[PDB]
Amino acid sequence: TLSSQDKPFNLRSRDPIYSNNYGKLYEITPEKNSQLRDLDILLNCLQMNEGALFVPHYNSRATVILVANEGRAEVELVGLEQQQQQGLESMQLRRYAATLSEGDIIVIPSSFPVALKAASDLNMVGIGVNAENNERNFLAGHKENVIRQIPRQVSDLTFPGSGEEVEELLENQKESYFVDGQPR
Amino acid sequence: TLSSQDKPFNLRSRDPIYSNNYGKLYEITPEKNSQLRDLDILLNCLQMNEGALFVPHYNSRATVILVANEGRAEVELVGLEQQQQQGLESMQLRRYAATLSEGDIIVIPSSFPVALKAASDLNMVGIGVNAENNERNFLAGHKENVIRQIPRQVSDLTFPGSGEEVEELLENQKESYFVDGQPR
Amino acid sequence: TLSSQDKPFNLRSRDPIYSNNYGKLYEITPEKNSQLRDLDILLNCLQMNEGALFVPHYNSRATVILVANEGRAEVELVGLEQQQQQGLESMQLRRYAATLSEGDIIVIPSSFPVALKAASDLNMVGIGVNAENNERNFLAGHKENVIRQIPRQVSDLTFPGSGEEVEELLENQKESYFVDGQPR
Amino acid sequence: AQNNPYLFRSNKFLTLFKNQHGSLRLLQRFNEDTEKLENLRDYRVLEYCSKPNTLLLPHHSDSDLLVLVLEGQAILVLVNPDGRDTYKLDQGDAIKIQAGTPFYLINPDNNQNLRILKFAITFRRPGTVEDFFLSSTKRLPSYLSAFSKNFLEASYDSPYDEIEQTLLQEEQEGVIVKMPK
Amino acid sequence: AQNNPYLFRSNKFLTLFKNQHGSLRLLQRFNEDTEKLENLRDYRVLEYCSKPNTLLLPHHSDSDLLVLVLEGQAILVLVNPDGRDTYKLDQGDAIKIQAGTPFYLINPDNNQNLRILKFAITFRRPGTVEDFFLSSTKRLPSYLSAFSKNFLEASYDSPYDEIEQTLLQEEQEGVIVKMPK
Amino acid sequence: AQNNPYLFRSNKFLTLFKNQHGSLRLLQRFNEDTEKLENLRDYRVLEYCSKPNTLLLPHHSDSDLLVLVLEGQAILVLVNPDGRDTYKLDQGDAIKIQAGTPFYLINPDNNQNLRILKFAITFRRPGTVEDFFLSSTKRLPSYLSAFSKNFLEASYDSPYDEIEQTLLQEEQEGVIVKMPK
Repeated sequence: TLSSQDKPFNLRSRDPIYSNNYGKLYEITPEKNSQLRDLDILLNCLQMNEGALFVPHYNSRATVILVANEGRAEVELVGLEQQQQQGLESMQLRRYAATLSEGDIIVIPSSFPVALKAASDLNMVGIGVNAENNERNFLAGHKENVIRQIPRQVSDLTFPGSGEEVEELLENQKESYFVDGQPR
Repeated sequence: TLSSQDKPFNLRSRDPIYSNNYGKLYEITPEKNSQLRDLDILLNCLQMNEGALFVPHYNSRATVILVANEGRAEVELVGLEQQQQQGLESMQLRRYAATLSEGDIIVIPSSFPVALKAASDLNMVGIGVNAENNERNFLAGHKENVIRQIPRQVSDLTFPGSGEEVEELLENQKESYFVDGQPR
Repeated sequence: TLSSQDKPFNLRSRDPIYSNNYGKLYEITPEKNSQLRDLDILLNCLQMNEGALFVPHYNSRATVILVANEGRAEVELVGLEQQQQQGLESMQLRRYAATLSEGDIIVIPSSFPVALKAASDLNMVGIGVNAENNERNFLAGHKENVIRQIPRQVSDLTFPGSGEEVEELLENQKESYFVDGQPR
Repeated sequence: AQNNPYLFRSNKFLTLFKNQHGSLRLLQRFNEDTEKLENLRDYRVLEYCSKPNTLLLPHHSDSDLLVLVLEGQAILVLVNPDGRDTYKLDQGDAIKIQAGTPFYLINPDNNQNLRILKFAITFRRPGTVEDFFLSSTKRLPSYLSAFSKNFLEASYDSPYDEIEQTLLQEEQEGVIVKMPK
Repeated sequence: AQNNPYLFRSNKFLTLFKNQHGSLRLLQRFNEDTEKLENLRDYRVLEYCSKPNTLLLPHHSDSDLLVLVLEGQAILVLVNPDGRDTYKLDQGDAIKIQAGTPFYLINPDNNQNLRILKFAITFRRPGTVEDFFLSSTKRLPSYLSAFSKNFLEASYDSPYDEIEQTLLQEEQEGVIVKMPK
Repeated sequence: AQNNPYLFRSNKFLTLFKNQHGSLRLLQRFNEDTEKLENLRDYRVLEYCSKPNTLLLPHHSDSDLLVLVLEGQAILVLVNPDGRDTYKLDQGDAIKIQAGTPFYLINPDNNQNLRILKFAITFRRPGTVEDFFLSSTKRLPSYLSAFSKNFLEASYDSPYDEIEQTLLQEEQEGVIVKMPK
């Protein structure tokens, strides 16, 4: 422990990037921390109420490693992922179905869409790879919504429903990132 | 389009690196442009009069990719290139003979000597690889002539002819980079 | 030779990192020299009296290449080194036994322990790899002793003998890096 | 292709998605053929044409892009959390469009096609390029439809019914789309 | 493992050293299974548990480490030429412990185990992790005992006798050690 | 060599060009033998000797060099578009000679050989080293002679006749050359 504060000391989690009554997520970037830049590693921790859900999402450049430290977590994950194929028809959109535990590791690739629901006041550890200025783009919810950022006029064109349908549903879920597992 | 000039806008071709009545070549380096450095990519465009020739040459560190966007181009290219051989006698000096079109791509390795003649007022696109401070060393012509930079006394020693022969021929071609296809 | 001092001139060996009546070792880091940083290469030279010994040691990040330029050198080297094994019992601690000459090259991996004794007033050339801030941690002798830096209380715990035995022997060898080959 | 001529000259793109209204072809990865182009093995070259009055439907790349107009009049839009970005593209006008963004472009009114040259700078699966389209098409649905009703209803809180019809169509000959606008 | 499911979910660490007083398990290297995780192929993930009143014997890594306490009360010590460095570790308290250092930690008095999560950033043999322990144990001696009497006596100048007994034991169930202290 | 002892000690250079007036040998690429030296797999080590009153004919490397005088008196010359660069080399005198330059050195008057140690830092074909010599020798012509009369006459505008005799000889035992000077 000691006292001589100086020679490459330490780093801990001050604040969530995201805090909702549903959960929290602390996150150190090599942009914030002085040690890290040098590894190209993102630190992250989270706190998920015995009920939350991480809203459908992807990291633009980060392949996240996630060990479940406390609890049991259901992992949902999508991806199209292997072009060493001579066309598209070939490769497919498979769904990654999996729930973890107290020793489980899960790697989340750079642009893959996933969510985790809570099946315990579950604590998650995740180390961020290739992570020099990575965006946590969100496909659902209120915040961090990209969709919502697609204009009325592209929307129609972009999914049967138009300004109406499209515009409105995104607007239903007045929550954020972490959300009601409210299973049905 | 809009107006809010700021957030990572754009980049275009202001001036040729080289302009002769025979042709032109525009070139953005990651040394000039702020976006680029980050990819380690050199931008380049060119303009070759229905008659020019790119004078025998090589890029010291850049492997150029060249898609022919407008016209038809005859590509000449030299190289010795595969030492996974146990001596030299083994590997050889082959000549890359090829003329392109409206959809053709050509990769030009880091130190290989090549030229293109024009078989149309031909427009060329090329993306520069590994290109942090790359020299366009020229073996012919007036400018950018390295040879010409080899002294009279090494010259003799260096090719049958001496100061005389060597010194003089380089001095014949009063042109530059782009030059008379003047086919014969 | 000339006079126009400027355009990327030169670099030579001013001082040993280490000088003992037994030997010397000159060393340019990419931290000192302006050319080098760019290759991630450490320069080094040495001078070993027809009797010295490089005290048991390892480079934390540097894989050293060592050509023996003058003399004949006995090379001692330890390592455990191949986990593509499913446990530890499997891989082993082998000893690298070898003496060189006037044309011999030796690569010293990042964390491997070795020493060289002198079998001639032997001159050694070595080019340092991956060498951005590499420590020459020493396991013997007076200086650069890490061991000696392990406290009395961990010592016991750490090797049969305790404060007594452990503490004292390290203290016997009042020399440094280079030391009496004093063969027996 | 494969084990053919180890050269530095190629001429066969692979057509991933194909219809008559536009095209999208991929140049084979550099090193396939040769043992001579292993640098750029983590770099794909893309070509993309379309015809006048088109919308490239929304999608995001895992890969860092480079976009070059090899002939045409464009309008590019990159989209985030707090806003959209809006620039009209032109011959030469080349832009950097970094990993992950969701992007959609168009061809405006001035008569002809738009040929785009796209440069990909890869890193998840080096060399390897992949674009996740937002919506649904003939033989490649959406991505959002990969999880289930459960996981999805959860997220909007309006049913797998409402949510579906708005999210799940079969945009016919559609990745590349036409308009009145 | 090997040629099994190419997934992004793993659950079988490899136990390198094992006794009942503590454990040290290695997560298989990322890419083994799949052709899908070749980035991180030069990255190992480590787990290390022990029980209350323990000393992780001294050793140095060739690899750059990351240390995370996934539950516990620690005391870390990194050791150099001019000093030792001394910081007490805690939940979350994560530290960077760079290639080569010789390091030793402990579990203090507050009742329970210490589970550590270690992140390795590899470079001699990429992905490849290796820790040289100072001393001697049951089936893996010391490293200093690899050279000979000659080469060793030379170095301290006190005999292969003195030098041995002080250097060469068989710390029984020992990498991970217990105390009174 | 090949599939032999995976060690960190080598002793067999490969002789690329060979005559009695000088020599030029290449150390096998690091990783050949072992699966243990895959870092430096993109690094070649070069050795070059000659005897007193010699000119290493002009050539350029694709690779970044490191030059060390392991015994001798040198004179180095790197050559560009606007000038030549001129420095006299000495024991230890080590220099950085970056990819592509066309370079030529000598051994002056002070009695003995010059042994050079060259360090190559590779990138087109990693590890892979290649030097294009300007002129012509016994069994390896020039490079400028690879294209044709057409393509060449074009470039100087003096015939494939004039151009040849000045460009195309057979410098006998020649890469490494002797003088009166």
